[PDB]
Amino acid sequence: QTVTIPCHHIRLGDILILQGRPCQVIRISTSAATGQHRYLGVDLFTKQLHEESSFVSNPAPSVVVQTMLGPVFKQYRVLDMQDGSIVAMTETGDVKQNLPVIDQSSLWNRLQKAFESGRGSVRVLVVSDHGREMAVDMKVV
Amino acid sequence: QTVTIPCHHIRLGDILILQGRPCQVIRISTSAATGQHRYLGVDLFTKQLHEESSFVSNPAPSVVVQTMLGPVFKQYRVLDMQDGSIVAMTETGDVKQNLPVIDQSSLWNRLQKAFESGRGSVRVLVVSDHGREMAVDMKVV
Repeated sequence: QTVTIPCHHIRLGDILILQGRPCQVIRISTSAATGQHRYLGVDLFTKQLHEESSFVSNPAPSVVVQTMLGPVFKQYRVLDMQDGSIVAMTETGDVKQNLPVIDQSSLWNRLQKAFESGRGSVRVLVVSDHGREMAVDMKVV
Repeated sequence: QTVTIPCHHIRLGDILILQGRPCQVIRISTSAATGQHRYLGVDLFTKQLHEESSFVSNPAPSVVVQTMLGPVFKQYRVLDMQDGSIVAMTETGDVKQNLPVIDQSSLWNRLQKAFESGRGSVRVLVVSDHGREMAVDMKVV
C-alpha cells in the first residue's frame, strides 16, 4: 500500500519505494537525457542499495509531473518493550507480539524514554515489506 | 487545481494552498491539543500572511495521515521577454502575451541568462490564482 509523492517534495532522508522495496534516499540526481530524477536508496530491511528513476505523466495539457511512490505508514500502540522487539497493537485490537524496531537514529532509546514517561500515548509508525513489518519512527498523542 | 501532499513531505519554502491562496511556507509548528500541523505562509500574489492547519484522515484502520493541498504547476514555453513580463505559450499553442514573473530569488535574472543561451528548452512553471497566472520557477528540457 502506497502514496504518490511529487518529486519536488522529495528530499534526502525520505523513505521511498525503490524497485518495490522501502528505502531511505541517500542521493538524488537528474538524468540529462530524459530529465527524470534518479533516487539512490538503502533497503530498510536488507541494507542493500537500489536505484529507480521517476515516473513522468501528463494528466492534462501543460501539466507535467514526476512522481515516486512512498509507503503508507501504519500507526500501532506500544503495549510493552522486550529485548529489541516490542508488543504492538493495531487500532482494531490485533496484537503483534514481536515487532522489530529498526536501528536508525537511536530509535530504540528515543522510544524507551518516551514509553517510560507516558506509555498511553506512544505510537510507532510501521512499514510493511511483503508481510514483514517493522517500526521505523514514533509519534506521541 | 491541486494535489494532496503528506505532511511529512512538507518543508520550509514549499508552496502550499493556505486558505485557498498559494503561499510559501515560512513556519511549521504543531498543535499540542490536536496534533495537527500549523503552516504559516506568504501569499505569492498579495504578500499577506495566512495560516492553516492540516487535515487529518483515516482511510483504513491503523492509518492516520495528515495532508495539505499544493498547487498543480503548469509548464509554459518562453517565446520572448519584455519589461518584467514574458510571452509564454501553453503546449497546445495558446499564447499568453504578458505573463508576470514573481520577484523571488532573482528568478528574472536566472531566466534571462537561460533564455539567452538556449531559448528552445526554457520553460516556466506557473501557478493560477482564480484566473491570475504567474511564473514562479523555471525548468530546462
